Parts: sequence; C-alpha cells; structure tokens
Amino acid sequence: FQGHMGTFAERYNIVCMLGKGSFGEVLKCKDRITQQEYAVKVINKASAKNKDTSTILREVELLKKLDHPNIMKLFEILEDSSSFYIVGELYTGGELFDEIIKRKRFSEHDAARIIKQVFSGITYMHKHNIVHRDLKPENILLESKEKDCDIKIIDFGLSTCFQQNTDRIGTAYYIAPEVLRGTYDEKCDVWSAGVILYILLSGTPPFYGKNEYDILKRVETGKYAFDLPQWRTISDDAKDLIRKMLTFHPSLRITATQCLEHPWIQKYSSETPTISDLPSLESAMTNIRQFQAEKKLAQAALLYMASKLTTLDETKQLTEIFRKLDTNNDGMLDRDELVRGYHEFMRLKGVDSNSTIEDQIDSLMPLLDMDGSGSIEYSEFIASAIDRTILLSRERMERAFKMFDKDGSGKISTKELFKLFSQADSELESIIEQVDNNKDGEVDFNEFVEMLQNFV
Ligand SMILES: CS(=O)(=O)c1cccc(Nc2ncc3cc(-c4ccc(Cl)cc4Cl)c(=O)n(CCO)c3n2)c1
Ligand SMILES: [Ca+2]
Ligand SMILES: [Ca+2]
Ligand SMILES: [Ca+2]
Ligand SMILES: [Cl-]
Ligand SMILES: [Mg+2]
Repeated sequence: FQGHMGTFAERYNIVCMLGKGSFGEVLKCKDRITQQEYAVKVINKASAKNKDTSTILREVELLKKLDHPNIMKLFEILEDSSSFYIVGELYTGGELFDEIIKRKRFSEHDAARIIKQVFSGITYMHKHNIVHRDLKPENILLESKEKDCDIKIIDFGLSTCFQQNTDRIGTAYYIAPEVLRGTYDEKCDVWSAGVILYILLSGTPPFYGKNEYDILKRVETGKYAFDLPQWRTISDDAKDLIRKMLTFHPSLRITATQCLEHPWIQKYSSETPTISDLPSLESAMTNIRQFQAEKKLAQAALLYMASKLTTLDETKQLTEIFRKLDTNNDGMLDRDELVRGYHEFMRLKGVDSNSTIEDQIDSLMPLLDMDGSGSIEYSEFIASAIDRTILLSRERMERAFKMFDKDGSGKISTKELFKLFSQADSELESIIEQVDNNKDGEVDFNEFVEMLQNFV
C-alpha cells in the first residue's frame, strides 16, 4: 500500500528553489491538503553525514522542541534514500543584512528593538545548550514585510550532524578571537551580537577591512574604538553594553541573559498594551477561559494543531499581543506576566480588578503549560487564545488525520494516542466509543471530525 507513498513527496509539493545555503539546497514547498507554504532544507545523506541517522534524527527532534518568537521553527524531519528534508517555517521579510543596507544606521530606539530580540533568542538557545557559532545579520530573517515584525535566528544546530562546503569575508567581521584559536563556547555568540549592535548604531564593523586578511588581523588583537564621528552622539549606556559584549577574554565576557537585562535595553524597549489592543486582547482571554473549561484531552488536541499545523499569518494578531505581554522580553509568559497583563486588560476596559485574578491564573497555569516548562511558550499561548473554529478547519483536520494513520483509512486507538500524548504527556478511551457511530472500533475521517468538534 505504501509502496507508492513518498513520505515527503506524499505530503509536500515543491514550488520553487529559494537558494543554495552551505549545507544544502533550500526550497519552497507547499502542503498538498492545507495549501500552507513552508521552507524545506534538503541535505544529501551520503555526502554530508558525519554521524548515523539515529543520532541525526535525535538532534533534529531537539530542534523541533525549540519554541521562541525569535528562533526558527522546524515542523518535522522527513527522509528518503538520498536526502533529509527539514521542513520549517517560511519567512518573507528578508535578511537583517538587507535592512542594514537600506537604513544604513539605526536610532538607539530601533537598534534596541532589534537587538533585544537577538538577545532573547540567543538566551533561549544557550539555556538549551545550543550555540549558533555563525551568528550574523545574514542568518537573521524578518518574518514579514510588516513594519516592526519579529526577527528570526536561522541556520544553526546542523554542524555536529552534517558537513558544510561553501561570502566568507562577511563572516570574518563577526567571529570572536577565540574562534581563531579553536574555541566555540556560548560566549562566541555574545561577541557576534556585540559586533551586530556596533554595526546597527554606526554602520561600520568594529573590526574593518577590505579583505579577509586585514579583518582577521584586527579581530585577533580584539581592539576596537568609538572614534567615528557618529559615536560622539551615542549614549554611554549603549557603549558600556558593547564593551561588555566585546570583552576579549570569554571568562570575563557577559552572558546573553546579562545582555537582555542591561539597562540600555530596558530604556528603549518597554512595549506595553494600549486601548487599541483591547479587541484582540479580550478575544484571547475569552478563549483562554474556554480553554480551561475544556477537558485535558481537548486541550492537548488543540495544542497539537496549534503547534504543528498553524502559520504565522493566521496568528499575526496574537503575535503582537504575546509580545506586549512579554515584559522581561525572554520570549515566554511566566505566571507574573499573565496576572499583570490580565490586570492591565481590566484597567484599559475601565473595570476594577480588586474568583480573583491571581487565583484564576494559579489554576490556569498547569493547563496551559502542558510541557511543564515553567512558562507559557508561544505555541501553548495560541493553542488557548485562538478561535477553535480556526484551528479545526477541514483541511487542517485532514492533515492531522493522515499524520496518525500509518497504513490506510483507519485510525487505531493506539495510533490516535500520538495526538494527545505529544502535548499533555498525561488513557481515556471514552471519547473513542462515543465518536464511533458505525461500531467499527476504528475512527475514519468523519468520526474523527465529529470528535474534534465536541472539543470546541
Ligand atoms: C534562500 S533565499 O532565496 O535567500 C530566501 C528567500 C525568501 C525567503 C527565504 N526564507 C527562508 N525561510 C526559512 C528558512 C529556513 C532554513 C533552514 C535552515 C536550517 C534548518 Cl535545520 C532548517 C531550515 Cl528550514 C534556511 O536555510 N533558509 C534559507 C536561508 O535563508 C530559510 N529561508 C529565503
Ligand atoms: Ca556582512
Ligand atoms: Ca517572560
Ligand atoms: Ca510551556
Ligand atoms: Cl574602549
Ligand atoms: Mg469507525
């Protein structure tokens, strides 16, 4: 039956080639059922593999678990006899490098918006023991052509698994001196972010040169200056941050967390909700109450399809709200950020906050935090703040069904567990017997749809 199913070719349809990037070619594919468009990375196995396939799929699964508004999202890892297909989210805003050429320089307010996002993502990777090792504006992408949309760190984590064959001069600006000597610790990323921040505020690399040689000579010494005329107008806080990031010795260099919490970042990045946000903000809270009222099985099903099958355009309204609720700018919503946001929501309507808000969130946190990470990441937030009618469109339920049905036509009780277990991690077969009108014992597509609509 599967003899002619293609795994990757079964689900996706290649549309065009975007480019050729180090490890492999990068294509724009399109889901055949849902019509959503993604970016896939095709990497020839025989030519690129340093390790075995079991080890590779282990690393890429770890990457599929990274949920941060400023880190690339990988949906799945397919495979055929010749290549690995790494399906990920498509970003259409271009490289930050192009944004630097257009604007040529950034006010401290704008540069703090961009760099705050690079710090939050880099902090997330480091906590998950991931080092970019090649952080530069060419590997940061704006998610859209909207004005102040998020940036996205891409192209990382593949070094241990694959081999790269290759604009090398561009990379020389951002390497740390210890890389010239063979070290690639977490601190090398902080350095790169510091060179980026220097470039945002002046338009000149701190270690400059027309060729690869001269640049590397200035990097080795680690000497830079604020001598350009345009630095006379730039604040002392900014310079103190750049100096801390470009400390020669990694042991004395500050961390990504220290970059994010630096005062300069707090001064120019205090985004907060306004009266205009009230419509979308109230829709999120109402759907979050409906979330906790639903059962554990229903909540896990909504999280599976909110994290595996949605796209950012559908959640553009909720992306802005999530950003405004993220006071510490670490990319996640802790308990305190939910209570304060729910309180401001009251003050903007004109209602007194005085079941209390604090005791509501206390009960709501275990339900939304289905991974137990201590905070609500973006996927869990949209799973609860989104209109369920959106999540359960027909085309999106078709894909869900085919994901679990190995073989054809029928979903076993065992095969069905994959949906709920992937999210909640907590054996109720009641919904199975209720969803099976034909007494078949397995759930075809129409019984599958009826089951999901009850969860709404
Ligand atoms: C090429 S392009 O023509 O410049 C061009 C035009 C217009 C848009 C894009 N967008 C884009 N969106 C997502 C991605 C994801 C990856 C990627 C890397 C490593 C792993 Cl493990 C998984 C993934 Cl999915 C990627 O490599 N690239 C290519 C570099 O940008 C990606 N590009 C690109
Ligand atoms: Ca460059
Ligand atoms: Ca937070
Ligand atoms: Ca969580
Ligand atoms: Cl100095
Ligand atoms: Mg049946």
